[PDB]
Formats: sequence, structure tokens, C-alpha cells
Amino acid sequence: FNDKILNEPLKHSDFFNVKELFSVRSLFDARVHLGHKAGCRHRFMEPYIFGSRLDHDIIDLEQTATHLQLALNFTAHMAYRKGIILFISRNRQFSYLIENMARDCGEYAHTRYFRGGMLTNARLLFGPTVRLPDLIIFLHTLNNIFEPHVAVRDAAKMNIPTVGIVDTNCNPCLITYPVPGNDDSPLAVHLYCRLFQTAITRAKEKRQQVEALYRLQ
Amino acid sequence: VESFASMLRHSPLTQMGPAKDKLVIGRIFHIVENDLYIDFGGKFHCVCRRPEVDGEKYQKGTRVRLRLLDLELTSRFLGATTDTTVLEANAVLLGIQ
Amino acid sequence: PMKGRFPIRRTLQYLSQGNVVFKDSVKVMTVNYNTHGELGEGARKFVFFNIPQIQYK
Amino acid sequence: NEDLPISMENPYKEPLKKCILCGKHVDYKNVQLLSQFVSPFTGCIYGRHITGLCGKKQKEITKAIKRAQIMGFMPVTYKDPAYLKDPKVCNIRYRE
Amino acid sequence: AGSRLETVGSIFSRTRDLVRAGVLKEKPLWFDVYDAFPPLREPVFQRPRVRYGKAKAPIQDIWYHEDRIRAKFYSVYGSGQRAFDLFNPNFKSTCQRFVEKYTELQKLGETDEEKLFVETGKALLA
Amino acid sequence: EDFIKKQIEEFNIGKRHLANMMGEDPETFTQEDIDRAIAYLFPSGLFEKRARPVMKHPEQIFPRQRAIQWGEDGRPFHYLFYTGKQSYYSLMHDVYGMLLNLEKHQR
Amino acid sequence: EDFDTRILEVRNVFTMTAKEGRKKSIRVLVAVGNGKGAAGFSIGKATDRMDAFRKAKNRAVHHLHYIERYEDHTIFHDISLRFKRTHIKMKKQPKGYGLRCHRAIITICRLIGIKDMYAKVSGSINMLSLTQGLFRGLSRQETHQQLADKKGLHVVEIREECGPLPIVVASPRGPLRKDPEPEDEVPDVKLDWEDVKTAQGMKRSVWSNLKRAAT
Ligand SMILES: [Zn+2]
Ligand SMILES: [Zn+2]
Repeated sequence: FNDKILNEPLKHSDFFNVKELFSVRSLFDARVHLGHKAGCRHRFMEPYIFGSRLDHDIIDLEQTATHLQLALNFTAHMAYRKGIILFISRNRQFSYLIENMARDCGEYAHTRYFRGGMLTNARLLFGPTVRLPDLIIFLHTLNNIFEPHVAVRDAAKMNIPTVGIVDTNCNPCLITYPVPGNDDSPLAVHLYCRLFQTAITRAKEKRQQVEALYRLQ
Repeated sequence: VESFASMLRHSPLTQMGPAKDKLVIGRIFHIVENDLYIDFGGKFHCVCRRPEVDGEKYQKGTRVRLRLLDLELTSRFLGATTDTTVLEANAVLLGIQ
Repeated sequence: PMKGRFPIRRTLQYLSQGNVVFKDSVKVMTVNYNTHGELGEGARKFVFFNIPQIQYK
Repeated sequence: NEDLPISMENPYKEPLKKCILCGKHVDYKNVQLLSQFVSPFTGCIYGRHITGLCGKKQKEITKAIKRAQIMGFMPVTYKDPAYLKDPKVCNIRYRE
Repeated sequence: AGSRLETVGSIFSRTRDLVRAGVLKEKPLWFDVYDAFPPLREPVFQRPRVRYGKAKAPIQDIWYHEDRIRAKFYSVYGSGQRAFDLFNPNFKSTCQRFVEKYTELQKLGETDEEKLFVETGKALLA
Repeated sequence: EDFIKKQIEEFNIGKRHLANMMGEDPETFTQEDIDRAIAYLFPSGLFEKRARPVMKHPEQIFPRQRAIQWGEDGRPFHYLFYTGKQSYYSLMHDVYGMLLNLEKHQR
Repeated sequence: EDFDTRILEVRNVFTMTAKEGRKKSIRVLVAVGNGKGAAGFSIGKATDRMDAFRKAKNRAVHHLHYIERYEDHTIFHDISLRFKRTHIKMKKQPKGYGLRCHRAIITICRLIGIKDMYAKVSGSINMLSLTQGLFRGLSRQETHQQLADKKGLHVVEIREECGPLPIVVASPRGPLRKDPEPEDEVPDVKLDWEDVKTAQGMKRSVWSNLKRAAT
């Protein structure tokens, strides 16, 4: 009789109403639409890009809004169903912000050097009975040598869904929910952290009220 | 509602024209020794040396004027397939306010 | 893969899939065709595709 | 729809850079200009990286210098000491 | 068990397939959410390749009539001492004042661009 | 661990037996009392002091086993878990935060 | 439990060392599958053959694939694939044909569950490229439902055993397209000279249709 508290969000479209959390104005003033130059482009971000202004690229904020709606909906559904989300970035500028966002919510952050076999040789590295994260969110998909991330590839290896902020010089190929937007500016990164933290929290208390109602009936 | 193209044309960064020799105001947000990390808007921050004249009114949150030589600072080299990005713009600090 | 653009033209069922069996009165068939011009495209495709079938039957 | 960008040739296109003699007529008798593009000490014709000329103009400077030196208008092994006074245009630095 | 072949399909295809085959007994936590709200593109591996011949990017360059007349403005009257702000919305610069007043002379209706420039320049002086 | 608990109980009963054994039925038998007692009762004579007899509490005898880092839901306790160096990286983050807010304020 | 493991190659592989010299390292390739579609191959390398076998089979069950089957007895179509320097031509075959395939392909398709196809390999018969090209083709099969969804039309079967009765196999799950398929007269398809040779009967061989054992 618990499959109702585990199936009603799955039929209610936009169950957490996360659409009221962001607008194209909010992304525009957070400078999400800005990107790299035309020489720093990827063939697989050629679909998601509006155009080029003076050899400076601009990402389509409507596609950003739709992909962000889908990504936030997936993130909230996973936090409702009590998964584990690993927030990964290799910024060294926003490492404090990512980790403090996880600790303001209850969730986990890997902003340090990803040692080889963290997600793949996980049973030997940690212990025989460790639950790997059920969702991995990259706020910066590139490492510090501007290469796609080993944990992107390893989440694809161990069948963990991946929500990732992809910039013009990024590879959205093996990311389940790419959000084409700027991740190089403090306003954009702060807005991403704020939206994801708000989604994780609102999902968790929406869960909490649901089984509170379930136990009172 | 207004469209993303409406936001683009009625955005000042598109009203700029070319990035070169445009005076901009900006905030200091990070300081190490004498390397002042200034934002000017746009995607990245510039880093400037501390001007030795009037050298103590360059603090966290101070408004400064920049010549803004470049917006992105990338280039391609001999064997590379993409550009080598500095993740940093180029600007010349003029002073205060 | 067999060489040529359309390898079906040399498969012995296309040749014995053409339909024209000439009467015993005719002896010479002459096909004057034009390599260029949009109007002679039917003649070009007839030379390309149907002359082997006609000659085989 | 009134606000989508439209196709045109690049505005703010700076006009293409022009070489120093670009549009000027070089002669084998113009041994003041050819002396400008010849080295003061050794008589060597300077390269493109020193002169800063376009390909056509550098070719004509080379041909005019060789012509003038063989016809008897220019010394081969040195620059004219009467012409070690004219405006220097070559990006070379000998002294220190 | 699980399937660590990332280049054959996606995690959704692999997981749906393995639970159809009967080698993954319990469906993962993300599967029904993926089935309810799939993204706009299934994450299959694609090898990046270099465009070689007469292949160009589909990207256009953002340009405007306002950019053309901004170009001629910056050509004749340089970037003034009034610095640009970039941190507040609705920032109206001097070149911006120029472009809207050029446009109001257009919508009032005149013909020759030099005459339009002279009229807007004396209006700027006013 | 239950191993540690019963070892601690065994050490308590053993040191009680040891004090009663030598001369010291009063409850206070210190560690150096224990060491001189076992030294007399078993003449060590091995050049390695760790190869000599030792009678300590199981905290000093047995090494520090780290506690379980996740409960019976998965969900590991410390938020910097998947780094694998959780205490060290928490210490980095904390010292970095004190440096940050100190700059904001200002063997 | 339901997974069966079959070795496909064992090689004694040597490397040179500063102190020892020739150092023997057994490299093995195995395939693991249950007869319901899920199968996968892997390489195990060790100093002991038992260790190599164990590593190979555990790595394969971590690296499984899947193979779609027509009626759980044959593949969907004819697959031509050149993997590196190994050419594989496979044909869907009707029920009761048996497994007239290269012996590695016989073992792998017994692990998968496929019973009726024809397979001819050419170029270099390397086991480790053969198996990977086999898995690439069988995993990049197109099914009739996906075909019908792509084209927008009905998929029908015409058997010579039943007669002119049309047997619909796959219908589109969305709308039905209403313009008919373009009847491209004399189509542009690349045929195979061995197929044309067999069809016309100048394929004279004393080895092709030999009476062999079961499967
Ligand atoms: Zn970036
Ligand atoms: Zn020139």
C-alpha cells in the first residue's frame, strides 16, 4: 500500500512545482547564457547554442530552461525517493560553495581529486557493502585540464543517472540530464547551487509530509 | 512575456560592440598579496596588479575602472585541436570610481 | 561488394527479368541518345538499365 | 520575430592592414628607399620579419635592390653613408 | 550484476533490457523516474569527429542594424569618458542614446544616412 | 566491538587476579605495578621490549578500529564520504573557512 | 546460476624481463551467457590458468550485452560487419536450420540462445576480433518494432510455407503514415559476389554443403 507514496509523484507531472523556481530573466541576470569562444566549442554542444556574438558564444536559454526543468524534476524525484546525490566539481573556486551547499542540505560533495576507482572499484576502496550514489550532479563537467570527467565516465559505467551543467567546451554525450549553461561565473554557480539545494530540500519535506499523512491515515 | 532574443538586444553586453578599448566599472572580489581579482560583468574576472600609488584604497568591494583589452584570452597553438583557455579576461586598471 | 554503380545489372535475373522479346522481323536496333540535357534522361536510363535485358532476351 | 538576429556582413570590420609602401611606386632609381631597406653595416637585404612589408612589396624591393646594385646605383656591401640619416622603418636593434 | 558497456547504448536501455532478461532482479531507484520523465536525448556514446572538407558549423553570427550604426558611431566619435556599468540591468549608455535617437529619426522618416547622422549629431549637441 | 568489550572485561578480572596474586588485594594496582609484576613473574630476557611480556588494557593493546561509516540505509554519515579521506578533507574545509571569514572580518 | 561460461581461446603469452627473461602469462578469453539473450565476453590474464579463467568469467558477467532475437531462435535480418580485419556475414535462417557457423560462433550463440543462422567469416580469423565483431553486430541489430516506428508503416511477413497470407509482425505505436513507400525501381544496393555466385550456381565447392553433426 506503500506503492502509492512511491507512485503518486510518478504520475503527477511537476509534482514539486519546481517551475516556479527559475525564469529566463533569472538565468539571464545570473549570466547563464554566456559561453566560451568559437574555438572552444564542442560539436555536441553545437545543438544547444543560440549563436555567436563577436566570437563569443551564447547558449539558448529556452533550451536551458527546459533542460533545467527536467533536471530539477528528476533531482527532486530522487531526493523524494531518498537516493544519494554526489555533487562533483573541480573548480577550486566554488569548492567551498558546493560543499557548504551539501552540508546545508544533507547530501554529499566530492570537490577534491577523484582517485581512480572511487565509483568503480568502490567495494574494495570503501567496503564490501557500500551503497553507491543513486544520482550524480556535476556542476562542472570538466577537470582542471579541460577534459571530461572520470566520474562522468564511471557513473556511465555503474549505471548511475547524471545531471550535469555543460558549458560550450563540454561533452554532453554521456550525461543523462545536461543543462546547457554557463558554469564559469559566481552568479550562475550560486544560482545553480541555490536551485539544486532548494529542490533537494523541498523534495525531502514533501516526502516527510507524505508519510506523515500516510501514518495518520 | 519577453523573449530571449529580446533580452539579448536589450542587454548592455550586446550593446557593447567589440570588447576592446571600452571603459568599464567593476568590483574587487578577491585579493591575494597584491593580485586584485576584479569582476566587470561578462563571463570571467580579470586580475590586476595593485597600483602602488594610492595603494591602500584597493580593497574587497572597491569600484575600479578598467580599459578591458580582452574578454576571454584564448589562442590556438601548433598541435592543439581547441584553444588554450586562461579562464580570465584582460583589462588595464585606471583608478577608482 | 560487386564492382559498379548498380550491381543488379549483372545478376542473371535482371537480364532474365527484362520483358521485350523482339519479333523475327527485326534485325538491327539502334539507340541514338544524348548524354546531356534534361529531356534525354529517359533515353540515358534506358541505355543504362534496359539494353542488357533487351540483348539478353 | 522582430528580435531574432539577421544576416549581414560583419560590422566593426576594421579595414585590412596595409604595408608601408602599399600603393606607392618603387623604382630601381629610388636609392633612398632601397637604402632604407638595406642593412647599414653589411649591405644585407632585410627579411619580411624586419621590414614588415607585404609579399608583393618585399619582392619588388628585393628585385629593385639587385637591379640597382648591378646597374651601378647602389653599393653592395654597405648602405650609403649619405643615407644613414633617413627615417628608419625596419624593426631591428643593433646597439645593445 | 549490471552492464559496464557504455558505448553500446544508454543506462536506461541497458537497465530496461537487463530487467527484461531477468539478470537484474531488483529495478534500480532511478528507473521508474526515468520512465516517467525521460530527457530530450538518450545518453548514448558518440565519438567526436573533426569536420574536414566543405563542412562548416551551423552557427550564425549575431548582428543588427543597431550594430551597424553603433559601428559608425564608434568610428567617428570614440568611446567617451562615461564608463559602461554592466552590473545593473537597463543601463543606457551614450552610444545607446545615439542608437535610439537615430531610430526615432528613422521612424519619423528621413532618407540619406549622412543627413540622418548630421541631424542626430546636432540633436546630441542639444 | 564485542571482542574489545570481552577483552576489557578479561583485562579487568586479570589485573584484579594479578594484584591479589602478588600482594596487592587493595583495588589500586597501577600500570607500572602491573609491569613490574609481570616482569618478576616472567623473566623476559628478550632484547626486544615488544617481544617481552606486556599486560595493558585492550585499548592500548589492540589498534584503533574505525567505526562503521554508514547505517542500515546506506547513507554514510559524514557528508564528505566519497572523497575517501573524510576527516582530512573536512579539516581542509574548516581551516579554509576560518581563513575566509577571517579575511572577511579583517613544534 | 543460469549463466554458462565457455572458453574461446587460451594462449601462452610471454614478455621479456630484465632479471627473469621469458615470463609466461596465460591470457584467456571467455564468454558467459544464459540462453535468454544476455551474454558477454572478457579477457583474463594471470600466471595460473585457473586464476585467468576466474578473472575472465567474473569480468564478463560484469560486462554482459544483450542480443535481440526474432522468435527466440534466429536473428532479425542479415548482418554484414567488418571488425578491423575480420569480415562476418550472418543470415537469419528459418527454424530447423541448425547452427552452421564458425565453432566459436556456435558456442557463443548457444550461450545467447540463437539456433538458426548462417555465418561465414573471412579476412583474419582472429578469435578476439571475431567475438567482438559478433557482439557488435548482434547488439546493433534493428528489430521490427523499431523499424516500424522509424518508417511509420506496417511490418508484414510473407512465408512460402503458409502461402500468400500476410502475417503482420510489427505495427507502429504512433500514427500510421499515409503516403506509400517510394517504389525505387532498380534499387542501389551493394550485393555480394559469393551470394550471387551461389544464387546462379557457379559456386563449385567440395566443402560447402557437407553432412556434419548436429548444430
Ligand atoms: Zn567553462
Ligand atoms: Zn601592400
